[PDB]
Amino acid sequence: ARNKPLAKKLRLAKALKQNRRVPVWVIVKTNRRVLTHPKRRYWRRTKLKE
Amino acid sequence: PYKVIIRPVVTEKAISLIEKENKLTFIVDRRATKQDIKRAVEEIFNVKVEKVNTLITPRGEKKAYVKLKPEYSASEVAARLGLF
Amino acid sequence: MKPSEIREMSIEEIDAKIRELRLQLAKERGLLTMGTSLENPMVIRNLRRDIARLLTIKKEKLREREKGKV
Amino acid sequence: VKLKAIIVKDRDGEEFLRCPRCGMVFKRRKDYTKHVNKAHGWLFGRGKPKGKRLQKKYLKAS
Amino acid sequence: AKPSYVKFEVPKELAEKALQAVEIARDTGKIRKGTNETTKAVERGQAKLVIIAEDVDPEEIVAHLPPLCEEKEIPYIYVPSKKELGAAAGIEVAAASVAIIEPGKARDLVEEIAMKVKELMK
Amino acid sequence: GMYKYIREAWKSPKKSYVGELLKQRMIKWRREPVVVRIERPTRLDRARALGYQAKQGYVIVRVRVRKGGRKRPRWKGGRKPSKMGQVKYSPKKSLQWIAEEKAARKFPNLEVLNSYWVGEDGMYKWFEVIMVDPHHPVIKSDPKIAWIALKHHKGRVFRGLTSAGKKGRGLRNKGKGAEKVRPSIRANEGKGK
RNA sequence: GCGAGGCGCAGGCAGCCGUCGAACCGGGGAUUCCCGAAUGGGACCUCCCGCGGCUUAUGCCGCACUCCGGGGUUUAUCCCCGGAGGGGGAACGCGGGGAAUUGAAACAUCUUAGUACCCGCAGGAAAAGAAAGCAAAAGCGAUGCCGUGAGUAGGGGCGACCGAAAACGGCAGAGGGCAAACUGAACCCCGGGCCGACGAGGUUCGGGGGAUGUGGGGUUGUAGGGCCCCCGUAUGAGACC
RNA sequence: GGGGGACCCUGAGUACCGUCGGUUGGAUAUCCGGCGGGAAGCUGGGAGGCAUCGGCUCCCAACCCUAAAUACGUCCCGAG
Ligand SMILES: [Zn+2]
Repeated sequence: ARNKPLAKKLRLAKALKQNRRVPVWVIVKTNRRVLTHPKRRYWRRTKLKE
Repeated sequence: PYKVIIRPVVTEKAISLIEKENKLTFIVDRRATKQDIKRAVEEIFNVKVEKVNTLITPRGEKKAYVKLKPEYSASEVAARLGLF
Repeated sequence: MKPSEIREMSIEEIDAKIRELRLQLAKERGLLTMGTSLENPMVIRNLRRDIARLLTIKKEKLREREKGKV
Repeated sequence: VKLKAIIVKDRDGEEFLRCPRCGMVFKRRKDYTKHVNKAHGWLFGRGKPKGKRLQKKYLKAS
Repeated sequence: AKPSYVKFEVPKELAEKALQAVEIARDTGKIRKGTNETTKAVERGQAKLVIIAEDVDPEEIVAHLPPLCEEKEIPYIYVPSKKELGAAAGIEVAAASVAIIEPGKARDLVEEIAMKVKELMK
Repeated sequence: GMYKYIREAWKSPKKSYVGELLKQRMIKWRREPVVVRIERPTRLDRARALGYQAKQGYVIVRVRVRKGGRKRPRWKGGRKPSKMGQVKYSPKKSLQWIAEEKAARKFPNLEVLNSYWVGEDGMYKWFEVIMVDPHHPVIKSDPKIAWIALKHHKGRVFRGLTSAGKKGRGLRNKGKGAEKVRPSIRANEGKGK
């Protein structure tokens, strides 16, 4: 964990960026039809695939 | 010129660095090396670079601290870029 | 910018314009990250597509010049 | 019966001339014409078919 | 070292004389170049002398020439260099055998070669 | 011609000089690699009859194989008595076909045209394989052999389209007894062989 | 091409593009990071380290293994030019290796089954294909597919079960080339030139092959073909590029 | 383009025999493979469901290629 290969670090960065909420303006645009996406994650509960 | 520089960093830490240590903070492209960053800064801004430090943020982007020589002011370059 | 006016200028002018557009694009990205008064949110898109047009027409000129010379 | 050449492609993608009467493949037009004139020329009154069985079949058809 | 189809040892002088006879026959007579043509000439009984190469591999090409020549009463001699035999025959490629049908202006040379072959082993 | 004489000589090698020559040649060959290209064919008449020509793009390869059948690997799961045999088994492809496939493996850019027997001792068997280069302009320009240049003639030995392959598939028989051999072994439930 | 809107699923803010014809549609181009057959060398991380020419330098072009056709020499498979194979594809195809539950009311020959599955090899189809065949009052005349022959001939602890072809009626129809007899460099490929139209074709030079045979001819059954002899034909008539 | 010949050519560890294993409805008469033997070759050779002899009939292997009628549907029109 302290020492990380660059590719693994980049993959972790991509997952971190992936994890975020749905924009409120997107919710408004879809008219409360799109609220959540499958890729939400909790670090302690839902672990990364790698 | 060139594709090394993506965008200046306008954060409070960056501004403090410009004010104190004659350092400019940039977000550059990943494959760029320290020589590439130094050359890009020198050519674009017509300034002399004393040192370059680089890191890769947890978001996967490369950030460079470029410390200019005492002969040139980083505040002038920030003003030219609109950093304020 | 328009493809006709881009074709009007020479390769060296195209390279100079590409450099200026790249620098301005970096400046505008920094300004976007800094401020909130985004008067023209489409400036980034326009600059990027102008860069693409300039590079495409430069490549076209290179290829046509090579074909004509050969 | 017409004997116009049919074009085929090899592994490298070059061109061949395929006879539509027997399927033989050539790369040279001279050889294609020579084969078309020498092998199937009996169909136009120039020569006779080869083989007792083939001759019997052709006579029966005629 | 010597292939089995060679039935005797020929001196360098005799081999070079045979090569010269082949050259003169080519220039001012009739020769047959190649194993197939030489075999056909021997079978038809027209060749007055046969020249073979000592470096023919595989030797099945010329393994029948000595028995055939003995049966048909035709002198046959060996020469070391297949490529030089072909060059003397006049072609641009090596020849494994040659036959002389019309001596031309090498009649005495071929007669003496035949006599020497008879003395050696016929 | 010389071709008939070569054929007569190789009729029965033990009854001519070819016997001693083959003994010496086998002594030489036992020390050579299993697959080796050679400059010229040993049996010129056989090579010519099978389709060899003295032009660029043709290759002659000598291949050595071991005599006998095959021993099946030991079975690990339970088996009924009818399926336990290991020793008295023979390959369904002839040793000539196997040698041709070995030559094909050695040379990946060529196609196996034909093969013929060239000698055998009490342990090994030797075959000479004629192979062609489909990408050579000289080969392409020859209408006799140019058909190999077409796409659907790839891996012909592996699919069983050589003379040995046809013999193994039973395509040399017609009429009675050849009901399950056409149009293919698979097409007849793979039970005609 | 269409003709006033456009900025995906996706109904918002702001702004921009379009009548110099956008969006959109069909065709052709440009860009196309990294790994991946992955190939100059390595992978405990899809990231790194290399060697030579060109270039002022930026920055480009070459260097995997197994072979084919050439050249050089150092003879080292060492270097240079040209060209191949590698991996993928839902089902179908071709060639090999090959079980048991299960049925027989148990079970070993058998069945399951040349099946599941494994290895190898192609294409848009593949394989087969032109008789040393099929049939005998007659005869037919390449291959492939369907109907039928037929649960028949036949196999089988003659137990359970397994199991065709010919003929006949249809679809579709197509037949050709080698080895040898004989001739003997009259031949093929790569690059260049010339005449032709830029093509077909003709001719010429250099290189690589070729007498261990390039090219010409020849492909068949009471026979066919080479060679020899005799009669005539070609003036004409095809076919193809 | 036709007639005659008395000369030459027409595929070898191949066809085929014995034995062993697999496979097949192939049953003393299927096909493939291994081992040990193995010809004629045009005055020639092969097949006709046990083997051999004679007659008759039908053919010329041991080299090569071949479209259309067919199999499939990743995919595309159309239909229920
Ligand atoms: Zn044809």
